[PDB]
Amino acid sequence: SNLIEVFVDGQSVMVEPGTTVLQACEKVGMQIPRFCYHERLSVAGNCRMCLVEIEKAPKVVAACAMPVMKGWNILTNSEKSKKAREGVMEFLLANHPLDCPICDQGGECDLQDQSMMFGSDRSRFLEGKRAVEDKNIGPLVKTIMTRCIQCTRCIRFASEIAGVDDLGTTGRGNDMQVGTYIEKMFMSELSGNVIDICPVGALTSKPYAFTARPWETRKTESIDVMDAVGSNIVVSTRTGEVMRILPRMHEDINEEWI
Amino acid sequence: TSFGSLKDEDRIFTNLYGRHDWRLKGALRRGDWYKTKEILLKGPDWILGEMKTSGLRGRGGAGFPTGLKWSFMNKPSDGRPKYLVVNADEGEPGTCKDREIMRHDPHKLVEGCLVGGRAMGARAAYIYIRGEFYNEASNLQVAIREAYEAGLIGKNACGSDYDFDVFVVRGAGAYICGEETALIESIEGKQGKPRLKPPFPADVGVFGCPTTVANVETVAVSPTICRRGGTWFAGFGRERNSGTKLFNISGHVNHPCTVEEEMSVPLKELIEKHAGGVTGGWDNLLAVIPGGSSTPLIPKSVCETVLMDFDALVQAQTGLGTAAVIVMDRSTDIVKAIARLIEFYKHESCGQCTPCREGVDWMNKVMARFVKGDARPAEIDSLWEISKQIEGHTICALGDGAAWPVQGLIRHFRPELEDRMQRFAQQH
Amino acid sequence: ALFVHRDTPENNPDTPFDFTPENYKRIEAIVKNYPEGHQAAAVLPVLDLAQRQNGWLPISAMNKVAEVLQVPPMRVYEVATFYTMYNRKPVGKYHIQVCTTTPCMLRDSDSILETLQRKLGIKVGETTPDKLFTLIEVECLGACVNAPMVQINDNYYEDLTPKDIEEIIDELKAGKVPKPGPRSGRFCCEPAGGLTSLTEPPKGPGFGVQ
Amino acid sequence: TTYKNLQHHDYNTYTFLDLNLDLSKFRLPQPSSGRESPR
Amino acid sequence: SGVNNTKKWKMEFDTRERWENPLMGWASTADPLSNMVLTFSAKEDAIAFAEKNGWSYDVEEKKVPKPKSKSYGANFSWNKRTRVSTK
Ligand SMILES: Cc1cc2nc3c(=O)[nH]c(=O)nc-3n(C[C@H](O)[C@H](O)[C@H](O)COP(=O)(O)O)c2cc1C
Ligand code: SF4
Ligand code: SF4
Ligand code: SF4
Ligand code: FES
Ligand code: FES
Repeated sequence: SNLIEVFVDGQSVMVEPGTTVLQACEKVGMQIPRFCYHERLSVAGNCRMCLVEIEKAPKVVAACAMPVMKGWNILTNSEKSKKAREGVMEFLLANHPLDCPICDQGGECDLQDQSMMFGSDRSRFLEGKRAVEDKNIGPLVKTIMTRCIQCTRCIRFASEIAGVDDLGTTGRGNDMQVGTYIEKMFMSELSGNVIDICPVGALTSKPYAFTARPWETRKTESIDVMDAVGSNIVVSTRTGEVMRILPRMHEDINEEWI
Repeated sequence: TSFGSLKDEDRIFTNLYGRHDWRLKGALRRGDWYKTKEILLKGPDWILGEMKTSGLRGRGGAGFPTGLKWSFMNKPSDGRPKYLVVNADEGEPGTCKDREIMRHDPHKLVEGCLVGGRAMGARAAYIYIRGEFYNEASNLQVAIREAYEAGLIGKNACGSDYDFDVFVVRGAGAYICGEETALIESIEGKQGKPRLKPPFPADVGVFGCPTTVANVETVAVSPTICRRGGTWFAGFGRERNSGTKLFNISGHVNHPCTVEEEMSVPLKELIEKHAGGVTGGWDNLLAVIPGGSSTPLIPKSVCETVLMDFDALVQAQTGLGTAAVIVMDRSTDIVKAIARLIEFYKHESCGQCTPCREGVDWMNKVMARFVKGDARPAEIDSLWEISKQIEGHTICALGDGAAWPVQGLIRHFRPELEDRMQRFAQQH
Repeated sequence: ALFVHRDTPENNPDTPFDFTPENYKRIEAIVKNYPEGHQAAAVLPVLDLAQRQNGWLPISAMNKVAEVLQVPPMRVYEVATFYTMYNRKPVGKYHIQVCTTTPCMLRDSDSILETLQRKLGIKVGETTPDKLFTLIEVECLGACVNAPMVQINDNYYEDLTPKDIEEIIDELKAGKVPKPGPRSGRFCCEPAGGLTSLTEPPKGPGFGVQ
Repeated sequence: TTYKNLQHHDYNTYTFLDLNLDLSKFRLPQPSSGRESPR
Repeated sequence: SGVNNTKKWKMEFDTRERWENPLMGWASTADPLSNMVLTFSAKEDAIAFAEKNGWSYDVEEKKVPKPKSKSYGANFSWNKRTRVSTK
C-alpha cells in the first residue's frame, strides 16, 4: 500500500514514501547521531553528523534530509560512517572552549556523549582557537556564544513556533556567529525552550546558573497549574529543594514545549 | 587523430577582443539571430537531440552532459512557471572569459537564453552576474533593451507565439554564489547558502519552481551548435571531450591572454602557439594549475606529454575545470602561492557545513606555518587526512576544491616542505 | 571586521535616511521584476541602491529597506553582513581594492600595494584624513589574465605598474577622472604584441547553416 | 582595425537601474502565488 | 536527544519528608526506600513483582512519539507557508 521495502544492516522495513534514512533507522530501533535535527523543526544539513553509508554508493548521504529510495541498504556501524563521525567531531571540537567544568550543560551535553561514543579520544589540533563576543538578549537566557556549534535550532524554533524572526546568522566563515545584529531582547511567552533545544551550553538559564549538576537531581513527573492546559512537566529536586522545571513530551498537549 | 590549430571560421566567439562591434548591427553582420525563428519552431526535442549528439559538456565547474541536464526539465506543468538561470558569476581565480563574452557578445547570450528557454518550455531567463561587473552588465542590459525594442524578445519572441522575459540580476561580492543553489537563494533574497540535493532545481529550484542552471559559455554556444548541426562541434575532440573551449592563460607567461582553441590541445602547444610562451623558457617552469585554482596542480614532467581535456586530465588528477591555466616557474614559493589560495577559500566559505567551516581555517593556519617551516613532517599526513575528511562530507563542492590543491601540493612537492622544516629547525 | 552593532551618534535608527522619489520609482520597477509574492528578492538591489544614494549602509537604511519590502530587518542584516560589497563603515571617495590572489600576487600586485600605501601615507584597512581614498586587499575579480589590477569605485585599471598607478592616483587627487582599461599598451585582453588569431575576417549573416 | 568597446567609459552609477526602469514597461505580467507573502 | 533511557520500565516509590540537619544543614530522612529504583523489561513483570510484594501501584503508559512527515523541499515552496526565511 504505497509502502517501500528498505534494509537497515540487512533487516527489512516497511516505510512510507518521503521517509528518511534516520526515520527508518528509528523504526528499526537504531538511532543516528544528531546536532542540527529535531522532529518539530525544519530540516537543515549543517552539522554533517548524521552521515551514513549506502551499499553500492561512494558518497555518504545525510540521513536527516535524504528520503529513502526502494532497495537501499544502510550501513550504520560501517568504517565509512564511523570515519565521517570521527572527522565531524574533530572539526566540532577544534574551536570549542574547554568550559565543561563551568558549563551548566555539563552532564547533559549531547556533544560530550557523542564525542565519547562516536568520536575519537585525542586532538590533532595544535593551533589557536577563536573567541566570540557574548550577547545579552534577556534576563532569562544567558549567552556564551563561543560555544555555539551553528546548528540553527534557535533560529528555526523562533521563526517557526514563536513567530519572531529576530535571530539569525550575521557573517560568513568561521568568523560567522549567531544572534541579533543589535542589542535586542528576546522576551516571548516561549523564550526559554531555546535553552532545552540548544544542544550545548551556549544558551543557558540565568536562574539555574551554577546551582546544581544533572547527576544530583531527583526527577519527578507532574503537571502545570499556571494555566488550564495541563502541560506535562518534570520537577528536578536536590536535597529536598526545587531547582528547576523541565517539559515532558506529551504529543497531544504540549509536545516538548512549556 | 591530432588536435589543435583551430581556424577563425570554426571559432564561435568572435569579437573576443572587441575589434569589431558588440551591438545589434555587428551581431547581425556576424551571424547572430539568423534562423532563430525556425530553430524555435522545430521544437524542443529537436534541440535536446542536437545537444546530446553534440557531445557537449558543461563549461562551468565539472563538465556534465548538457543534453541530459536540460532534458531533466522537459516535462509538463504542475501549475508553476519554469525558469532558466545563467550563472555569469565568474569568481574562480584565473578565469576572465565570461567577462569578455558578456561585454563583447551579449546578443549571443540573449539568443542562447531564448533557445534554452524554448528547449525547456520556460518563461524567463535570469542572468546572475557578479556585482563587480558593473559596466559589463550595463552593456548586457543595453543589448537586452535593443532586443526588446527590435522584437526579438518579449511577447512574440521572433515570429512565434512564445513569450519570454530576460532579466538581469547582480550579486554583492561572493564566490560561493556560483553554486547552483546558492545563486538561487541569493536571487530569492536569502544569503548565498547552498541547499542539500535532493531536491534538484529541475523540481524545486528558484522560488520553488523548476529552474535550469547553465553557464554563459554553454548557453551562448547552444545556438551555433543548433544551426550548425551538432556534428560540427562533435568533430573537434575525443569521443566525449568534443568541442571548442576558452582557455585563460596567466601566471609566469610572457604574453598572458584569453584564447579559443580545439579541445584536447596539448598544454605545451597552448602555451607556445599562443600566450607568448612561458617566461624564462620551457625549463624554468615548475608546475601548472590547469583548470582553475580549485583544481590541483601538475608538474612539468606531466605538463609535457599531456593533452587538455576532462579525460586525460582526470588521469593526471587535475580536472579541466574552467580552463584557467596558471603557470609558475622556479622563482616561486609554491607553498605561499597555494597558501594564499587556501586563504581565498577560508574567506569565501559561507559557514554552515561543519567540515568546511571549521577545517578550511585550520588548513590555512597549518599552511601558513608550513611556509616558514614551523612544523614537523608528521603534520603532512595529518593535513592529508584532514583534507580527505573535508572532501566528501560537505554540502557543496567548495570543500572539495579547497582540499584537492593541498593533496596535489603534498603529493608533488613534499621534499620542499621537508627542507623548509629542516631549515627552520636549524635556524630555530 | 565586526558583525555586531553598537549604536553611536553616527549610526542609529534616528540617523536620517529616506528614499528619493526617482529611486522610489526605480524600486517599484525592480519589484515588478519578481513574481507577485516572492518580492523579498529585491533586497540585494535595494541595498545596492541605498549604498549608491549614500556610499555606506546605516542601520537606518536597513530598517527603511525592511519597512519598504515588509521583510524583517534581521533578514537584511544577514545579507548586509554576508556580502562584502556592502559598506557598513563609511567609505572614502575612492575605494581602491587590490587583488592579492595567487595570479596577481606572482605578477607582483604586492609591489603596487606597497607603492600605494607609501604614496597615500596610510596602510591597508584605514582611510585618509581628508576622506578621499580607502585601501583594501581583495580576492580575484575577473581580470586574472591582465592580473595586476585594481577597482576604485566601479571601474577597472589593469596591467598597471608603480609609475602607472602613481599617475592614476595623481589624476584622481586632482579634480580629474581617468579612463578605465589596461594601461600597458594592450587593449582588453589580447596577447601582448598583437593577435594569435582573428587575423581573418568573419562570415556574413549566413554561414554553416543546415 | 581598432578598439570599439568605448561606451562604458561614460556610464554612471544609476545607469543599470535607469535601464531596468526603462524596460519595466516592456516586461510581461509576472505570475502569482495567490498570496501577498508567506507571512 | 538520546532515547537509550526510555527503553526499560522503572518502579519507584512515593517521596517523604527530607528535612535539614541543624548541625551541618545536610538532608536527613527516615524513609529507607527513597533511593529504591527497580528496572524491568515489561509492565507485566513490574506489576507482578509489585503484587507479589504487596504494594499499591499506579501505572503509566509508554508515551511513544508520533511518526512525522519531513520534507526538506517544503522549505522552498512556491505557494505554501512552510517556506523558510533563513537557510
Ligand atoms: C565554489 C563554487 C564555485 C562555482 N563557480 C561557478 C562559476 O563561476 N561558473 C559556473 O558556470 N559554475 C560554477 N560552479 C558550478 C555550477 O553549478 C556549474 O558550473 C553550473 O551549474 C553548470 O552549468 P552548465 O550547464 O553551463 O555546465 C561553482 C561551484 C562551486 C561549488
Ligand atoms: S557544550 Fe559545555 S559541556 Fe558540552 S563540550 Fe561544550 S563546554 Fe563542554
Ligand atoms: S545558539 Fe545553540 S541552538 Fe542556536 S545555533 Fe548555536 S548551538 Fe544551535
Ligand atoms: S561546503 Fe562550505 S561553502 Fe559549501 S555550503 Fe558548506 S559551508 Fe558553505
Ligand atoms: S542531523 Fe543531518 S546534517 Fe545535522
Ligand atoms: S587573481 Fe587577481 S583578478 Fe583574478
